[PDB]
Amino acid sequence: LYEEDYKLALEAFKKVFNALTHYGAKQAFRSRARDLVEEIYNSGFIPTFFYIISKAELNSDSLDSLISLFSSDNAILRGSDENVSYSAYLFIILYYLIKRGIIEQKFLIQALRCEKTRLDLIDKLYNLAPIISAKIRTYLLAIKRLSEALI
Amino acid sequence: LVNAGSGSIVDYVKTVLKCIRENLNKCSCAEKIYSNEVAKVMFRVNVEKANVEEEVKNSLEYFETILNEGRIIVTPAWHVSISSALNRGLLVELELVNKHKGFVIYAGGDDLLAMLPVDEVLDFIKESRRAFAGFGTEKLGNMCLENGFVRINNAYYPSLPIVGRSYSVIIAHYADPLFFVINDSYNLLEEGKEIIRYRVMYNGEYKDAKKDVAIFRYQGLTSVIPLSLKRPIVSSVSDFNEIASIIDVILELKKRIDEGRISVSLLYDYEKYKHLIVASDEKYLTEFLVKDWIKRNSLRKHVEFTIDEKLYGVRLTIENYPIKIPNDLISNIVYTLRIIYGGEK
Amino acid sequence: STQREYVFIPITNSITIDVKITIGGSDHITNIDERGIHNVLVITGYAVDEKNGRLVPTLDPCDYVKGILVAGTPQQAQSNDFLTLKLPANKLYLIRKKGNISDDLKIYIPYSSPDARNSMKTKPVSISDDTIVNNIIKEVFDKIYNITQKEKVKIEKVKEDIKELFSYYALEQ
Amino acid sequence: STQREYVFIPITNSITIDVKITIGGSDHITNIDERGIHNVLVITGYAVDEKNGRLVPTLDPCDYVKGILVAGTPQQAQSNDFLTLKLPANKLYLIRKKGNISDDLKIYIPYSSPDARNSMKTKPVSISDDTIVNNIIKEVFDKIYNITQKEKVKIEKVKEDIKELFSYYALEQ
Amino acid sequence: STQREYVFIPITNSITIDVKITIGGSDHITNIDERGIHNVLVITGYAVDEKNGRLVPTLDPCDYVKGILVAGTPQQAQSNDFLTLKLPANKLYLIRKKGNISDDLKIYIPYSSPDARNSMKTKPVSISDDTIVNNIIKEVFDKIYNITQKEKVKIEKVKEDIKELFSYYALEQ
Ligand SMILES: [Mn+2]
Repeated sequence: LYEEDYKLALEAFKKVFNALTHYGAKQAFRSRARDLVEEIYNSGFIPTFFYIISKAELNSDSLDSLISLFSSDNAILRGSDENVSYSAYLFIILYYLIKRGIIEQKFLIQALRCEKTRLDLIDKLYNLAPIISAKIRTYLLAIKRLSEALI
Repeated sequence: LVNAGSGSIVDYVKTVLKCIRENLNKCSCAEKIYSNEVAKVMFRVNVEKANVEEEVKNSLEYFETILNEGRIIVTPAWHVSISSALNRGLLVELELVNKHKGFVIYAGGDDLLAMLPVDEVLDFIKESRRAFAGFGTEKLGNMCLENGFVRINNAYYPSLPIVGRSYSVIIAHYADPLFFVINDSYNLLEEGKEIIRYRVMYNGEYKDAKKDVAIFRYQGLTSVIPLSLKRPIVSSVSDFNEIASIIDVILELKKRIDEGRISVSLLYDYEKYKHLIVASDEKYLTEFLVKDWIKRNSLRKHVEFTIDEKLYGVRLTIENYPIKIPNDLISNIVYTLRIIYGGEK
Repeated sequence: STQREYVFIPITNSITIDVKITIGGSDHITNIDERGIHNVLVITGYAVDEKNGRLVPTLDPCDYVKGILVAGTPQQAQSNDFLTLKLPANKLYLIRKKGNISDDLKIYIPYSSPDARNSMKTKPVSISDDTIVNNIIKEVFDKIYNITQKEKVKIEKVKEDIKELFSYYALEQ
Repeated sequence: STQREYVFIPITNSITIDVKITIGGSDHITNIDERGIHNVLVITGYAVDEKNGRLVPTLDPCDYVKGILVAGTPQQAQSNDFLTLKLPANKLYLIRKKGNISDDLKIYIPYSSPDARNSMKTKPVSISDDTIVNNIIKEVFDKIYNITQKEKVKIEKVKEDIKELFSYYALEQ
Repeated sequence: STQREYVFIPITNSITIDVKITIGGSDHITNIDERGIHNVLVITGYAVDEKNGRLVPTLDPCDYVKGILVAGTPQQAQSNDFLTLKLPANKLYLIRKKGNISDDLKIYIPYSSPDARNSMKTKPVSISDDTIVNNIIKEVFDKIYNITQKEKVKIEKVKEDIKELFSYYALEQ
């Protein structure tokens, strides 16, 4: 079933290997992979999604060179504190969520474009936490493997 | 045709072909080439009569005959030259089988039917395939084989390097009925060798190939190992090491699991790596991935296997037969290892 | 270098008004060495206009006309209706080539316009009516090369190869 | 009707100013059918002069230069330096043949003065260094058939066709 | 009886400090004479032990070595572990006999010790790894003959001959 996921682990990626340059917050991505995956499948998708958004603000260059990876290629997400380099995993989750129709690019795009709607996006995710955690399982474990292989 | 005959005629011959090439009409073009002969026929005086007006026409008539029939026209010289190299290869594989403690039931030229222990079957297949092409390392009696020829004490006889040879190994219990064992071996060979296709590169372009496979079976486990990876299997001397270059990869991997450096879990672990290794189009990523699949199952400090990265993307297929076969060479390798090791049960 | 001349073997008597003096250099490419004519030359992609005999430039790979490289100069005022050229004898279509290779030839060959109004339907030609073979042996095989009918009366060894070898493409229109 | 003309294709410059009427009639003989350049013209005997680009012929049939045939009237003022030939296309040396034509045509080929005061030594100079096919694909591959850059994203295909197909003999003088 | 020195070519980068003056006679047995290398020396019953690359005397006729016979002296300090012998130049087994005949020749074979404790399972290994060819022509095929890479740039005629004619035996033990 999830055989297309192993290609999505690339066409979403587009780069998180030197767009995440300088080997600091780059080699921190293996931590993201392993720990976040383990915690999503022990704690939950919501307790982890909160923890992830807390490390990446709204309406800033984070959002700029996060949505820039929706219609562009060169997005050097550089910055030492994992806040532009923490939106890596956030974008990883969001690209899957949109390209698998779990949530629609209409609602998401229009939602992360004004403060009123981030609450509603987060509530929508809360309503789809089990579905998302079940589907994104293999797509994420693939990146936990891709890290310990390449990253 | 251009490449046969160094002499002074090769240029003449390729000019004849330039004539034939693009259907230049009957002798409506030979005026381009008869020159290249009539300038040369008059280098000698003892030539009695003049007969160069037609022989240049018969030459391109013959070359067009070949190129338009699509096959080299056979002559008795062709047949004796073939079926003598066939018996020479017979004499070579005879001493090859005896080297690996085998027992030759029958081995005539192309065919072979021998019983070997499951331990020296990969080694034997590698050696016998490379020798059938006429390329080896040791002397096999008095047939001292050398890179496409067979040197018998300074006499160079040719071999069959361009010919493909298939294999069909059956790992059978000593008590299995030989009737069904022989029938299944013959059937696997004659059937699988004509129904399975693997990704081969032809003039720098991936196509599909049919023959040169090694079909292992063990009571329900099957695996296919290509032995060509180039559809004209040999066109230079660089090709003679590509021959069965996967069987020595499987050998290297077998001599890591004996030494206890790699665990047999390596054979029960590749699946959770293939689903990612096949959807990939980046070489230097697949290399890391296989290194991690080997890293996770090694037992010593740091093993080194380094699959040759020309096996990645090799896609085996089938025309819907009851033979089940993984569609990638890297998984057929582990299935071949599972078969071999089941042979030591 | 030795300056030469080129004239062909047509089935018409358009050879006579082509040259002033038969000789004028030191030697020839074309020879007769008691085994018949040596060093015949053919040129590809052309043909004779048997009336006012010259060369027509075609582009058929089959087209070819056989002519003789004699030592001369065609009336000392041409190079406007005969072609002027220089070939280093490394690029000659020299049949029965037995004589020396001068390695630098300056040649005068007939060459004019094709008059591209009709289709140059050019066909082969054979030198039949052997009376004309004799007459042409009287034409050039004697006036250009004097050495005939003096050193050998045996023309019958050289009378048949003129019919055999000398064959070209004729416009016939 | 279809008065064709020839264009030679060496690696050299000064090929786009060869003519003024480029498209000419409705079509040409050559065509690119998204598989290969069909009906490619090669002449047996003509060779290009390195200065004042045109084809000067050499008697050796082994001398040859390739090109394609286009349909047009060169510059409205040439055909005084271009040999006009009238052939039925049965004598045409076309390579990479695809189909057939109306069986009656007329060609204007670039022919150059021979320059007899120098010998004719020709070497085969072929096409490579794809920067040299760039100014052929942009200049004289578009100008002949403006169909390019419209549906055929396969200019790489025709680039390789040129890479394997085209050569000539140069005088290098 | 001009003194020459036999040098061979294994895959190793080992033939560098062996002949200080790559000459010492008035000619060279070997010759690259427009067809490639010619007059190569072949010896039967030996094999090159690439580690400290030198020949080794065994008894097997399956084993042979090939190397270019050149002129020079054995490091002006050898004949302790090297070899020093003479030859009548007639009993020889030459590849492409095209060069001179000395009729009396003293040569020096780079030679190694038996070390009769390891069983010499010898394998045939001809030249591979084209880079070793291309830096061998730099290391040896330019220090023996200045004509190489000065008069001729056409080095391909020895390039393929390196792979075709130089085949030795590797002990790999
Ligand atoms: Mn059969």
